[PDB]
Amino acid sequence: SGLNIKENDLPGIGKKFEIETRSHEKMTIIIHDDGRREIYRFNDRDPDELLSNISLDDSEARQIAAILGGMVYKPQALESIEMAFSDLIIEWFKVEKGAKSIGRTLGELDVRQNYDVTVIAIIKHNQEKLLNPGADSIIEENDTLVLSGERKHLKKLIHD
Amino acid sequence: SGLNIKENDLPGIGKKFEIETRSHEKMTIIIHDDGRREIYRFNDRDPDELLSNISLDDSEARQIAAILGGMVYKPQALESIEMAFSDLIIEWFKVEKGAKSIGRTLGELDVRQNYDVTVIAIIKHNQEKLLNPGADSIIEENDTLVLSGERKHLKKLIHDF
Ligand SMILES: Nc1ncnc2c1ncn2[C@@H]1O[C@@H]2COP(=O)(O)O[C@H]3[C@@H](O)[C@H](n4cnc5c(N)ncnc54)O[C@@H]3COP(=O)(O)O[C@H]2[C@H]1O
Ligand SMILES: [Ca+2]
Repeated sequence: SGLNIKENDLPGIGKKFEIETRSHEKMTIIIHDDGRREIYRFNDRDPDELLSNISLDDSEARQIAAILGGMVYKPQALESIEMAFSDLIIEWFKVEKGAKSIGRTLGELDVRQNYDVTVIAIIKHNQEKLLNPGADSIIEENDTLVLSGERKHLKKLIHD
Repeated sequence: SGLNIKENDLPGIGKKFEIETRSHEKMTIIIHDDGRREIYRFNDRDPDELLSNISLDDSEARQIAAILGGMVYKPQALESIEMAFSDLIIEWFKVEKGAKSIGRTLGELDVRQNYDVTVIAIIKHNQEKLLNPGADSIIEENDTLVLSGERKHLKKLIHDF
């Protein structure tokens, strides 16, 4: 369930992350300051044996990271997640029928000001994602809100 | 970009993404509705030859993605990026000497309202990072603002403040 990750500075070059999974599999990610990533996969039992490696530019790396991280397709069973080494909880809430928010804006609800919750995205029924909504974003039926904040504050906002 | 991506539905399982790089390297990511991911790497000249594979749970996939995506260590030389699967831009902007925004709050500057730019993080001179700042976060002398928005809007904000 829990990763082991060893990080080391590569002075003037970038950083190195050596990851070991629950499955007993090893991956090393080198991030260069110019944006290039190199990934190496090693034999579990014999880490001197390289299994595969790949180079990626900054754009490629971020696209793959968005897919892997559930930013393109979100696993349907996960309703909330908790960041490692953090209390920050991200929660996906679908506005039901007859919620008081329906038809009202982020500014009118004053979500961040009055609840300390940040709406980081809005998923429409047509499934397009609006990133960083602002005060004038209207909340509608069946829209999914992507909320970031502390659990206490999230419960409060949802309850209201 | 530089990536050929194909997405297909896997009924009762989740989704499959087949990715091919600019340099013609290929991987397949399976994303389960239960949170599990598997990643497969294949020979670029023979898609049926498996080079390696790895199995991950949701928390692991998210941590690895954050490393891969530059959210743990940022490549130092990058000043801005075109966001993945978006037309939005992310820019790192260092507030320097005599900048008129210094000592003023995001509320008072009213950045998102007036410039349609979202400050998504603030990184102080000492590399400490504040995620999703609010109206009461104060802009200070050597801060780096992590800005998100459209090209035209970013240019006006930087020019004005
Ligand atoms: N991270 C950031 N980056 C750039 N500028 C920032 C910012 N945080 C706050 N501001 C600026 O401060 C003003 C006051 O924000 P506040 O959170 O008090 O009051 C907000 C908040 O209660 C609500 N709101 C707007 N967008 C929101 C979102 N994405 N999530 C949650 N609440 C939001 O609407 C009110 C008015 O927002 P508006 O944008 O007109 O005005 C905002 C915005 O111009
Ligand atoms: Ca208000």
